Amino acid sequence: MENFQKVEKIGEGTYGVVYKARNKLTGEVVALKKIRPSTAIREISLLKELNHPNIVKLLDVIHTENKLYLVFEFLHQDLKKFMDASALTGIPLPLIKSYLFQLLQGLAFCHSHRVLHRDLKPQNLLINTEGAIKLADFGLAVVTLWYRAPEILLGCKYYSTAVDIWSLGCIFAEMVTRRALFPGDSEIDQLFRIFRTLGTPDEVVWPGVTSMPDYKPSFPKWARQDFSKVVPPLDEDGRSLLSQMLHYDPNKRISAKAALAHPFFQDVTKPVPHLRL
Ligand SMILES: COc1cccc(C(=O)c2sc(Nc3ccc(S(N)(=O)=O)cc3)nc2N)c1
Repeated sequence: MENFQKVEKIGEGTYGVVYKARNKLTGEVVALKKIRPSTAIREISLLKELNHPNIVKLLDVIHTENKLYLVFEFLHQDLKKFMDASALTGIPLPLIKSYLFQLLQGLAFCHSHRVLHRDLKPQNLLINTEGAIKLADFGLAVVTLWYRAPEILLGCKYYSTAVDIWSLGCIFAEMVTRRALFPGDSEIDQLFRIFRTLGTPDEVVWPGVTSMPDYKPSFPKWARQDFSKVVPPLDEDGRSLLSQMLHYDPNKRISAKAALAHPFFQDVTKPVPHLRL
């Protein structure tokens, strides 16, 4: 832009690059995403009116000279950085619980407004010094596949809100164990890592799975591993909730609204994180 002074590049998605920038006139500090369709533009408008404390605010949309700029409120750190910074000691359970609860509130909100995120990952979950966490970089209707729902990997053409619950479940597990749950480095490796842990799905647990676009009868048949080995440091309420967020059948997978009512959140609080900026 010309009305902006780039302070530094802070990220890059599969459609654009994001910079920390300052409004040369107002002096406000923002996150500016630069991207190099009636559906999109209107899909974006909807995003602008999507206001919730757990959703990064989209301030302005500027279309000029073969470039599309999205101006967002700036947050100081993403969850990936915070997790790395917390790798030696781990994020305290109360904070993990607070973050999960808040993200579920944000998803409950977008989902009730028929908005799907589609690409949740630690890098697009942003945190501030007051203990909040917000959903950022919504996806429109080397890329990381670690948080991709199985139905996407199996070729489903129509995503449902369940894909976001799956991604969030993977992130929840990662915050707890301090290791990515399914770190695949290809679509098939991602799929098979999921199968090796949760068991190769079949018609019993996932009606219709064998008729999905990319399903092959030749997939290996792995037995489901004991769930207590998956996220050991997690108590039973947490494990129960996670298992519901990771159901194979999108229709059995717990909703964000239902997840918010899970016993795991009975004692939820809002701790302040120790952030090094
Ligand atoms: C492809 O476009 C994207 C991708 C992901 C997020 C956003 C986005 O809206 C952002 S990023 C941000 N600040 C920030 C991010 C990471 C870090 S770090 N690495 O912890 O030092 C520090 C500050 N604020 C907003 N609002 C845009």
